[PDB]
Amino acid sequence: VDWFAFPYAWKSYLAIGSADRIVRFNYNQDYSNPSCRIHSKVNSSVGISY
Amino acid sequence: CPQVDMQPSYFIKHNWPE
Amino acid sequence: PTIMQYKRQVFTRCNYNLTLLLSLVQVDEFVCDKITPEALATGCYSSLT
Amino acid sequence: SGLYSYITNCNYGGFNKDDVVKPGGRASQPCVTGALNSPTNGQVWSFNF
Amino acid sequence: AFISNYSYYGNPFGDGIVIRIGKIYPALMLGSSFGNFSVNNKSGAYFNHTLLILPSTVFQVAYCLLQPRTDSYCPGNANYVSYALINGLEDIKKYFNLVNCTYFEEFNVTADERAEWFGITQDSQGVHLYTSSNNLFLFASVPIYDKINYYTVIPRSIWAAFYVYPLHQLSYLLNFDVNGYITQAADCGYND
Ligand SMILES: *[C@@H]1O[C@H](CO)[C@@H](O[C@@H]2O[C@H](CO)[C@@H](O)[C@H](O)[C@H]2NC(C)=O)[C@H](O)[C@H]1NC(C)=O
Ligand SMILES: *[C@@H]1O[C@H](CO)[C@@H](O[C@@H]2O[C@H](CO)[C@@H](O)[C@H](O)[C@H]2NC(C)=O)[C@H](O)[C@H]1NC(C)=O
Ligand SMILES: *[C@@H]1O[C@H](CO)[C@@H](O)[C@H](O)[C@H]1NC(C)=O
Ligand SMILES: *[C@@H]1O[C@H](CO)[C@@H](O)[C@H](O)[C@H]1NC(C)=O
Ligand SMILES: *[C@@H]1O[C@H](CO)[C@@H](O)[C@H](O)[C@H]1NC(C)=O
Ligand SMILES: *[C@@H]1O[C@H](CO)[C@@H](O)[C@H](O)[C@H]1NC(C)=O
Ligand SMILES: *[C@@H]1O[C@H](CO)[C@@H](O)[C@H](O)[C@H]1NC(C)=O
Ligand SMILES: *[C@@H]1O[C@H](CO)[C@@H](O)[C@H](O)[C@H]1NC(C)=O
Repeated sequence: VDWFAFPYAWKSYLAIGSADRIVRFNYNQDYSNPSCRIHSKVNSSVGISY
Repeated sequence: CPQVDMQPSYFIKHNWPE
Repeated sequence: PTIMQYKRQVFTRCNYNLTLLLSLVQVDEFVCDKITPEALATGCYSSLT
Repeated sequence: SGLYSYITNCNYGGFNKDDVVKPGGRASQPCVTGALNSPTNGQVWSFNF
Repeated sequence: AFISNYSYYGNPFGDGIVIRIGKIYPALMLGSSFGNFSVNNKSGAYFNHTLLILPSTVFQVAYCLLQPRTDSYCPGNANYVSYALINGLEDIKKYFNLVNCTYFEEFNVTADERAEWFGITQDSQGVHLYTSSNNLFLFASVPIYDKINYYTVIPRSIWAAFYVYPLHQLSYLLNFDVNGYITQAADCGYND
């Protein structure tokens, strides 16, 4: 499991056909193994902080 | 404007199929 | 432009910079077909519209 | 600036034939002429082109 | 001028046209809508932006809106008969006022005395001008995204003749020779 905070509004930057600076210098998802990228809202009641 | 003499009949005799 | 009167420009015999187009805008979504933004940025074309 | 609009209808002739845009094309001059003189309330305006 | 009533015709453009020249190199007016002039009811008016291809060899190619002059023997006048050419653009300006122009280029092609072909087609990238072996090759593209529906031959005086043929979505077999030219072709649906 890989995880980080990331605006939902930017989900298109973090995407399969893109090559933005979001992908090139930060997170480049691997596709050699089966995987799933989940975009979710985590409430502070769960203990998540930022 | 320039005056034109329009006489369409003249341009039939030059018909040649291509 | 409006959608009923949208603009079109065709680019030929020039060098393009797609980073320049994208660095100016906030991308909400993209829907590509037989191409990806990554490839769109680096390929050679007979024309770009 | 200005009004941003789209055509909701553009039928013509006695058969009410929809003047539909073909892929890669645009609204025809009759449709643009019509729509730009149409009310913005979605009402059908009739004219001759 | 000594002319025929070519200006009264708005011939369907269809998909495109090809022209056999043989040699006044032909002048064309092309556009999306065709009808009559409101003053004299003569056929030959184009509406909105019109494409004018006027050879003078270099092609003067313009995409302009036409506003016909109202002086004597002009398209906006009761005694009007027909416009004609005798630069080509200056003769057009005697009959029409050219306004709202979005395009104007001059193509130096460099044609010879021999037989010549010229063609016009239109797609999503604009109007494509072809010229000639007798094969047609692309020489220019014009940024017109308004579909052309009609074309008109503009009468000229100085004989010479040319032929205009429509293009269709036909299937052809094309035979290329050692020099890379198409020397023969088969129009598959022509005969057995
Ligand atoms: C393509 O365009 C980008 C702009 O989107 C150019 O990158 C900029 O380069 C200048 C220096 O000339 C920097 O000050 C900017 O901060 C850079 N902006 C970004 C977003 O990186 C890039 O150099 C151009 N590519 C080429 C080959 O010219
Ligand atoms: C396409 O051309 C037609 C005909 O010239 C234009 O219709 C005229 O538009 C002017 C300006 O608004 C009016 O004053 C005239 O009365 C209209 N004439 C007719 C017969 O309708 C039309 O507006 C042009 N369309 C576009 C998109 O340019
Ligand atoms: C979110 O966390 C707050 C603060 O703990 C809590 O009051 C609230 O009920 C939580 N809401 C949801 C949808 O979990
Ligand atoms: C042009 O002139 C010919 C006469 O040779 C006539 O038959 C034809 O109908 C005329 N065309 C138009 C559009 O007036
Ligand atoms: C032009 O005028 C003639 C009558 O002389 C008419 O029959 C024809 O339909 C008119 N053409 C257009 C496009 O209005
Ligand atoms: C030409 O375009 C201008 C707007 O740029 C407009 O005001 C004018 O009425 C147009 N003229 C014609 C003949 O279309
Ligand atoms: C045509 O020739 C003239 C004069 O030599 C030149 O200025 C112009 O750029 C040329 N245009 C083309 C398309 O070759
Ligand atoms: C083309 O085919 C002919 C035989 O019909 C041959 O003589 C000629 O050398 C070939 N040319 C090339 C470029 O292959």
